[PDB]
Amino acid sequence: KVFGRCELAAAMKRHGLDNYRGYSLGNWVCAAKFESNFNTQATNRNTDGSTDYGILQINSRWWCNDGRTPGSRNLCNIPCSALLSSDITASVNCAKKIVSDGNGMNAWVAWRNRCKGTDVQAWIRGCRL
Ligand SMILES: [Cl-]
Ligand SMILES: [Rb+]
Repeated sequence: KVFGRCELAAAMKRHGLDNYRGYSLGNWVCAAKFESNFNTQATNRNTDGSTDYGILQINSRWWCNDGRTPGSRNLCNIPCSALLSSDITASVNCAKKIVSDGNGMNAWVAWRNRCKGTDVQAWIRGCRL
């Protein structure tokens, strides 16, 4: 599923991400935009052999199981394929664990590099939330 901007913001809010660990909704929308372009089916292989999955590009070394990643811990206890669903619950549940791991949203390098410190509220501007 390719979400619309406000559509995703509403779905993230509906799943308790707005202000989760102090990160406003715009932060999450901005991270999704640059990680996946709002496409739940996005997958990207890393140099280390792990793969990133879904709207927030969750990795298969630490977080989900894809059966082909050496040293996988599967800390979200899910198959990585669950992170590609049109329903974002699994991605949101796991992102909550990731953002709680100690480094906040810096866990998403694209968030650090493209969203952190910017006017992230613009990502939810206009939306009926
Ligand atoms: Cl933080
Ligand atoms: Rb596990």
